[PDB]
Amino acid sequence: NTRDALCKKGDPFFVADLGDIVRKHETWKKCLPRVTPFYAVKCNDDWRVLGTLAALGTGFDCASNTEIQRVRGIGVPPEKIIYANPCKQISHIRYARDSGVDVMTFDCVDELEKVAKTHPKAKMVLRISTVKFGAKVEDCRFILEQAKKLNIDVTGVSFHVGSGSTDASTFAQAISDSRFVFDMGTELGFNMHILDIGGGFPGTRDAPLKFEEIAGVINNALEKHFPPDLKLTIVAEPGRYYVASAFTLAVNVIAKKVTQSFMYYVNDGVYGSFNCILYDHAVVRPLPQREPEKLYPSSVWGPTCDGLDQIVERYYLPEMQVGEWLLFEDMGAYTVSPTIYYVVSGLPD
Amino acid sequence: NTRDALCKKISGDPFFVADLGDIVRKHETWKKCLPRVTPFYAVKCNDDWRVLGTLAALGTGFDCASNTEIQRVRGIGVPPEKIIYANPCKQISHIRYARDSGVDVMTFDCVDELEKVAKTHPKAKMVLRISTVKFGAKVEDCRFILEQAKKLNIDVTGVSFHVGSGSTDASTFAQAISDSRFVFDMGTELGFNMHILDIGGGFPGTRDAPLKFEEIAGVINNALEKHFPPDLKLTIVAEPGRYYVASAFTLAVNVIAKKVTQSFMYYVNDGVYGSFNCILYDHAVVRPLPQREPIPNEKLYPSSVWGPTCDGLDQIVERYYLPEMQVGEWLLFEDMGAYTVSPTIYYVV
Ligand SMILES: CN[C@@H]1[C@@H](O)[C@@H](O[C@@H]2[C@@H](O)[C@H](O[C@H]3O[C@H]([C@H](C)O)[C@@H](O)[C@H](O)[C@H]3N)[C@@H](N)C[C@H]2N)OC[C@]1(C)O
Ligand SMILES: CN[C@@H]1[C@@H](O)[C@@H](O[C@@H]2[C@@H](O)[C@H](O[C@H]3O[C@H]([C@H](C)O)[C@@H](O)[C@H](O)[C@H]3N)[C@@H](N)C[C@H]2N)OC[C@]1(C)O
Ligand SMILES: Cc1ncc(COP(=O)(O)O)c(CN[C@H](CCCN)C(=O)O)c1O
Ligand SMILES: Cc1ncc(COP(=O)(O)O)c(CN[C@H](CCCN)C(=O)O)c1O
Repeated sequence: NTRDALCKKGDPFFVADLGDIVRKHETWKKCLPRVTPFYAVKCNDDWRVLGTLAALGTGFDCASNTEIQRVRGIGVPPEKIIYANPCKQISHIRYARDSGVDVMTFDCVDELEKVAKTHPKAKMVLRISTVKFGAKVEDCRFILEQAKKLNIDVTGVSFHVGSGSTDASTFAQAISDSRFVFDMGTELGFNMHILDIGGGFPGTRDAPLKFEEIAGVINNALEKHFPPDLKLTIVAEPGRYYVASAFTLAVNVIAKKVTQSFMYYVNDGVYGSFNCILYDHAVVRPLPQREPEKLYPSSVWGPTCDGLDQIVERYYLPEMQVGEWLLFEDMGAYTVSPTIYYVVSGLPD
Repeated sequence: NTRDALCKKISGDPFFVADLGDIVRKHETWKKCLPRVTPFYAVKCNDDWRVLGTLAALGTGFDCASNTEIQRVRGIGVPPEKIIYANPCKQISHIRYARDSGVDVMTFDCVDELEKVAKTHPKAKMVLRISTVKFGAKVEDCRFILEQAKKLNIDVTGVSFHVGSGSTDASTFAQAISDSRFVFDMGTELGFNMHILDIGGGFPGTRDAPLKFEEIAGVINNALEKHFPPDLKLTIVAEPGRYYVASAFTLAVNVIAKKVTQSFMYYVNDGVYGSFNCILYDHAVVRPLPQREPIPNEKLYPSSVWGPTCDGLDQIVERYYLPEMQVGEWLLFEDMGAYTVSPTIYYVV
């Protein structure tokens, strides 16, 4: 259990439950049997996390030359990597080539020009819109034609809705659109056999739109537009789905201020594990490592002199005391400063 | 010259060109506009080695806010006396490190901190920081705080405050200083040896600031005369951060990808998850600057710059008129030395 790694043992530290990942996978292979997962390394590049996912037979979605170097470092073969970054730096595209990574994405003619000059025989996937990335459908015909003139081996379509979804229809529409563009590619003599549904899948039960109400809507549309076919290969770039809940952060209360409301200061914040409050819209919940009081409105703060380095605003907590620990669960996604300790629960040695 | 030694090694990873001389000039201007105030450089702003060494040689003091910043400053030969542990709420093991390093001046703004101090660093010269939400004791609670410090046998040596850089009006400095006199007297009244006044930081580092440094030094010197007339027993200091380094750093990024629509979008190999974290953390508004001097009646078009990351939030510029650029061409960003720093850094002196 995690619930007692921590309870077994003042710098902040991470407790990572690898077993929670293995469970996330099983649930994936179940709710989306047709979709092969390519883990968005950017979400959490922890070594054990990558190795664990590797062993589970997963693929990796690298978006930079370093992520590729990292994945290739743990023995993962090039074939299992997708350089899913649309606009890539030439020296990088060059690194991918030299590393055996032949699948990359793109969303504009320009990228194709760079590819033609640097990685000609690269299997290219056309990412479509669902602001910064994704070619509009209307411009796809023109793009493909140009890829034709550039002798680019276009092997599929991809998209990404993101995690800010309230409604799963977005997945249905993006997939319908993918068929449309898929046909054009096939129409222009392009060998279209890959469908990338991206990421944005809930890593917690915390969020209203369940993973499973999503897999459902996806499988439906995936049946109405991409019926089974041995030539076809469907993948996704899940990031937070696999690691959000696997990480639990333990911070130590370093200073207090009373006034009846409290103000606690912990040794980690926005300039660290909590950069996710500013970068990823994260809303966290402080959780005492103490057994359950009169509760009072509180606020937690990072150890930094920056008045913006605030972790919690107004959360009811029991009166805490300097030196006592505070926990934050669901801190594995876009958070990794805290050493990392792993735990493998409910699993057959 | 920068404007040209950049226009030397561009003979495509991003790099910093730091003009140390711009720092030496910043100092002279300080010793001139604020002769009575000794500067303690807020290391947090930019901890570059040459920057610290340069400031050291210029006979400046250092405002460290953590155990590492102290270790760093102590590392370049700077003596403990020239350091002020200006972080109000400090982690005990840290307070312990300061002690062991000879750093005896620290700040505080609540009784609590005093308790920690009494148990860990008794003979520490403590500076009470006042309000100008996260830091700064209100004046109304200062009497009570001092009394408690008395009961704790704390050697309270002064007052401090911080208005920050979000100032439109310098009066704030005048009021904070008036308030500092008031609390200064109480300390003296309770038998406390009050002989230090810390005016904090928040002084312009760029010539783009509405509020001039010099209209500020003026208002400060005025109030400093009406409340803290010269006195050999008195010592006045400040914690300037951005003033000394903002304009000394010039960032060079390489355009790695492009897209058209008449408007343009550019992708560079650095952004919010790096040197540009200042757009999210420090309210920075940057200006892209071609490294290809201009030509004529050039046609300029609305553009946008973007970080190399898959994050749609990794946007550097929104809508800025620039000439049509081309992948492989450089883009410059000036005034990027404050709260921005591994793009390799290059130094011009
Ligand atoms: C909506 N957020 C959910 C929520 O259901 C949450 O449950 C926590 C639960 O974990 C806490 O219980 C905690 O107790 C101990 C800790 C040392 O005190 C640990 O074992 C562990 O953190 C947890 N079991 C409980 N005290 C409050 C609920 N909100 O569990 C995780 C979550 C998915 O983020
Ligand atoms: C917006 N920053 C202001 C600004 O006045 C700036 O001067 C720039 C000047 O640096 C630029 O001129 C630039 O010229 C070349 C580049 C090839 O064009 C660069 O190599 C060089 O660093 C720079 N001097 C000029 N194009 C506009 C002015 N506003 O100087 C710094 C500053 C005062 O903070
Ligand atoms: C090509 C691509 N593939 C997978 C994922 C993974 O998303 P998720 O982890 O939700 O499944 C992302 C998410 N990148 C940032 C995330 C913002 C981070 N601060 C976003 O703005 O969605 C992406 O751009
Ligand atoms: C006690 C203390 N003394 C000096 C400085 C230096 O400020 P400046 O460099 O402007 O002079 C700081 C910087 N704190 C954040 C900075 C926010 C960083 N994004 C702020 O709100 O200005 C501080 O907390």
